[PDB]
Amino acid sequence: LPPLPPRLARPASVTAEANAFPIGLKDEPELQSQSDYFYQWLEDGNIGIFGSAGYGKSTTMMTLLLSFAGAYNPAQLHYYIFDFGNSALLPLRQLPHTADYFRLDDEKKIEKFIKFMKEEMEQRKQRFMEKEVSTIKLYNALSEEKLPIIIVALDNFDVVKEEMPDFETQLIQYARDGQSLGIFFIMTATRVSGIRPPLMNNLKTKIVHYFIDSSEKFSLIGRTPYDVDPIPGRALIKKDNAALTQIYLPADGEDDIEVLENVKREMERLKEVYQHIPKPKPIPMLPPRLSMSVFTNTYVQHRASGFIPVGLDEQTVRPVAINMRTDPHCLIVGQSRKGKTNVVKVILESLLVQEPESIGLLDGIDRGLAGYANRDDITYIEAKERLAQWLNEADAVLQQREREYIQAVNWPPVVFVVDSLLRLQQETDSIMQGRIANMMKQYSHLGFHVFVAGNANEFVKGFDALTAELKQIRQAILVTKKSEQSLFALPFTRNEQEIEPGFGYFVVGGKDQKIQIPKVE
Ligand SMILES: Nc1ncnc2c1ncn2[C@@H]1O[C@H](COP(=O)(O)OP(=O)(O)OP(=O)(O)O)[C@@H](O)[C@H]1O
Ligand SMILES: Nc1ncnc2c1ncn2[C@@H]1O[C@H](COP(=O)(O)OP(=O)(O)OP(=O)(O)O)[C@@H](O)[C@H]1O
Ligand SMILES: [Mg+2]
Repeated sequence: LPPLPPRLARPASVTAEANAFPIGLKDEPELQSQSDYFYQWLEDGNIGIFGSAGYGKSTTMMTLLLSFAGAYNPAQLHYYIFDFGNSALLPLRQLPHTADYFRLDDEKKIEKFIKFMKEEMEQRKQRFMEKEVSTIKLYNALSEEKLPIIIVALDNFDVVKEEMPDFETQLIQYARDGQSLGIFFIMTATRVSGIRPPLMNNLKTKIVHYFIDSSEKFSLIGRTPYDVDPIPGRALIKKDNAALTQIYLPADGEDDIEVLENVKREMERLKEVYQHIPKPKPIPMLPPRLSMSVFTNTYVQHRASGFIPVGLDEQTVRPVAINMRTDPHCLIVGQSRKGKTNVVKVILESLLVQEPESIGLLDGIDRGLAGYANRDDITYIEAKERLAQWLNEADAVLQQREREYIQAVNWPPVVFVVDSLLRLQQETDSIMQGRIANMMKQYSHLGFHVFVAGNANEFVKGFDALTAELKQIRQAILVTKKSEQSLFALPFTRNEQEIEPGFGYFVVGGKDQKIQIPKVE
């Protein structure tokens, strides 16, 4: 009955850790008056915002998230924003509470969010079982280290309804089994046609703005005595009953820009208040680019001997390393212009800092490792007689080590690096290829390591002893598809992506892992 104004600004956030938020001015016919509509924290559950274009769906979302942010710090509240419209939730990306920001085409990013949520819900259910509780409200009441509330904010659900099936199933899980774990879901939507019942029924609070066709309103909420006028912000908010309400604006302002300017100021203020509070981490993602300098410093946390860091795990964004103690040898398998020489550089850079006794470097055709020559540990090999000298010199040391081993108790690395296997078998005979193969099965435990790079066909072409010995090596770095090499039997599909310089596969023990290889320069 009482006339509702067209524009109202929300009250100032003046209650730390509030349990109720004024989101709009509602008509209360039972009193024939007006008062704030208070959304109950946790209890009122997930929020579904509906209405036609231009009637305040995204505006309501902004008022909610900014209100919650004023009461809780980024350690208590985490935002995951899915902006599947026209960047309506883009400003909120600067909120300290915003853990990550997702877009409609962020396919890799979204799939990793799903992985995180599945694990996070698992961990939370396991933390509850220890405290013998079933609610985060109970857990955070009996715990020293409290769990942060997670909110999945999704704008424009219309694109999920059709274009993204696998992602919708997860959203249904979040809405159905999320409240108890501390995970809540707020979403806007225009067309309510294909919103499944297990999602709609888990949207306890429904904020329904004006619809051009009254049919959609009847689908969301039941029959009502009152209807909403075509006024932006005007809505029927149903939880138990529908209350005619004018939703509050995100901030003060006589027009849109003035409001948006004040919103930006408020977010700067929250940034000042919560400055001493740690902000949530984003979903573990691989960097756009990766240099050896960056990889060595900010990623390699542990620099232990006998371990060779070769790249970043795609899934965990953590460095995978070669265990020289359990896998003394390694193959660099790849294709034309894929990253073979660069991987060799990574191994060499990982060496030279572990105090090797000697490093025999047999460069390839292009001479792309001539810069590593003349170093105080590297024996750059060009000629055939020079190679024979290094092998026989390595033979002497490894033989004495065998005599030092028999004498005393149960080694600094003696390393033989081959940038090109094709070039090796082009400047040597099948007899010397047997000598190298012999040293591998005789001195492997005495600190002798080999690293041979080359294209996939180079490892399967030969019938010689060296080829036979190399195809028994279980550890490898693949700068090629798993479906384009005959050395290792690895699971794959036709839909596996193509490899490009900067990526590859870390292979050991019959298992593999997509890795990001740093660029050495
Ligand atoms: N609670 C409100 N009070 C006053 N005006 C509002 C309110 N909500 C929205 N408006 C007005 O409506 C305009 C657009 O609203 P909004 O973009 O939030 O609707 P929408 O449904 O999210 O739009 P679309 O979905 O078509 O992108 C704003 O410029 C604003 O002036
Ligand atoms: N890890 C990497 N990240 C980014 N770019 C790379 C990486 N590795 C190689 N490249 C680029 O690939 C190009 C070819 O170098 P690369 O050593 O990878 O080829 P290759 O494996 O030696 O091929 P071939 O042995 O057939 O000559 C170089 O210009 C280099 O810039
Ligand atoms: Mg090369």
